[PDB]
Amino acid sequence: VSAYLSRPSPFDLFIRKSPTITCLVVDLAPSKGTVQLTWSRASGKPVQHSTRKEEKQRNGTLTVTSTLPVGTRDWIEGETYQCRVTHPHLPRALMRSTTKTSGPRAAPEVYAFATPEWPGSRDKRTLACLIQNFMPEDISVQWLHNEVQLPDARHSTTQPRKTKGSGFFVFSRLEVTRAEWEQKDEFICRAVHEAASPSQTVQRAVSVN
Amino acid sequence: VSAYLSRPSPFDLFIRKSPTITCLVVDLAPSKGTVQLTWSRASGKPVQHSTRKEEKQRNGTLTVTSTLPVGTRDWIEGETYQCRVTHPHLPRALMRSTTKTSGPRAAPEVYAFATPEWPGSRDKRTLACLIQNFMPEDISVQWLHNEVQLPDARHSTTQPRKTKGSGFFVFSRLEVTRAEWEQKDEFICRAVHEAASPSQTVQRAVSVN
Ligand SMILES: *[C@@H]1O[C@H](CO)[C@@H](O[C@@H]2O[C@H](CO)[C@@H](O[C@@H]3O[C@H](CO[C@H]4O[C@H](CO)[C@@H](O)[C@H](O)[C@@H]4O)[C@@H](O)[C@H](O[C@H]4O[C@H](CO)[C@@H](O)[C@H](O)[C@@H]4O)[C@@H]3O)[C@H](O)[C@H]2NC(C)=O)[C@H](O)[C@H]1NC(C)=O
Repeated sequence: VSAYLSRPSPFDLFIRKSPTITCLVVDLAPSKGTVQLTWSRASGKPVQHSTRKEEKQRNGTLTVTSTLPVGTRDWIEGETYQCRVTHPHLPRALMRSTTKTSGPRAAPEVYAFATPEWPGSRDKRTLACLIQNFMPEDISVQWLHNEVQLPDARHSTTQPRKTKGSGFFVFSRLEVTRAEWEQKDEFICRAVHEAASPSQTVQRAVSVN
Repeated sequence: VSAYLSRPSPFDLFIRKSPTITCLVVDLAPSKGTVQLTWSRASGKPVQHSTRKEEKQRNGTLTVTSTLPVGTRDWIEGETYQCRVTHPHLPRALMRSTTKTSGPRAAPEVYAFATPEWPGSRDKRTLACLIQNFMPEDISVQWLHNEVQLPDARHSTTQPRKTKGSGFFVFSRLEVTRAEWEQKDEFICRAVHEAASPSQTVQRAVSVN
């Protein structure tokens, strides 16, 4: 049995301003309807109501996820949140905690590129975005077309990796359609990161032609 | 304790024609004793001598790997190699096997890009390479300068992620210096892959300019 606790996404924390964290306990093969999941704050102040979601996955094991909304100011000023997991056949209850990452800050460089045409793909292009030299590693990426955000399912972002320096990079990939670039040939890759000043966004336009 | 058996790198398999497979055992509680990694072939034929290697990691974990050279024809013609792990305090002996993945094939698309100058730091640029729409996921990516291959640690390549199509993609980042592009302003990203005819190889250059 293993447990994971995430931090809020920069997007939710800075753009939507409704940050949440998620406690994920995995690999709970056997059943005894009572995998207790308890939230609290390191300061002792009260936590909000959380949602619960337990799903049998077809690898023989059970997954349970609980999401807790947190205060925007509370998280930025450095509160630490904690998820204690009590299982029925537990030896000891398992504790996980989360807080904003410490260390130096550094704004991401953003660069946006369009691929050329490949044989057998006249009506689509791939756009890629390189976002690099940021710290800490938490970052969201959003793509915009017609001054609106495209659904997130439409792009994929790689996991943060260390650069040869002390900063991190991710790449983001987004396939687009002729209908889109012809209607408006400008796509914006926008990084959301706390060190980006002000407004926590740095962004870059690219066009297909 | 968790064990992993990797397939040979395409580079080693198709270009150098000396493929190897690696049994990776990660032991998170280093007990006294000797972990045993023992190799065999499903056919029962002889296996070559292997290299064993151990290192206590910074976070207390023991890491044992064993690397076994394999025949090129044997691998290509679908031989199955098996790694048997024996821990001192093992309940059961762990087993892992690996074999050629034989689903559908599709060549990779390669696209190479160079960032413009970031204000201030002009003694460096970042080169990126997108390799996409390939299957299966097995791929070797390398960078070249003066028709000569640079050291692996110079680049960072992401893990095969699924495209929206059926294929996989990977990004690769290489920072270069101004000394390098002034010596010769041409860097090649080369992808080695099972399905990249005519020579298992496709590559694309890019210039800093
Ligand atoms: C039985 O089958 C189940 C699912 O059916 C498998 O469950 C998965 O198990 C893995 C590994 O335990 C889980 O992966 C973990 O995800 C964590 C974060 O969530 C991910 O997904 C959310 C999307 O909502 C993203 O926000 C986030 O970025 C992640 O993509 C990670 O934090 C964990 O990573 C940590 O440990 C890994 C090592 O595993 C490090 O490399 C990481 O850097 C980090 O330290 C981890 O990746 C996965 O979430 C589970 N799936 C689901 C659907 O919940 C069982 O593993 C499987 N059991 C067996 C034995 O095969």
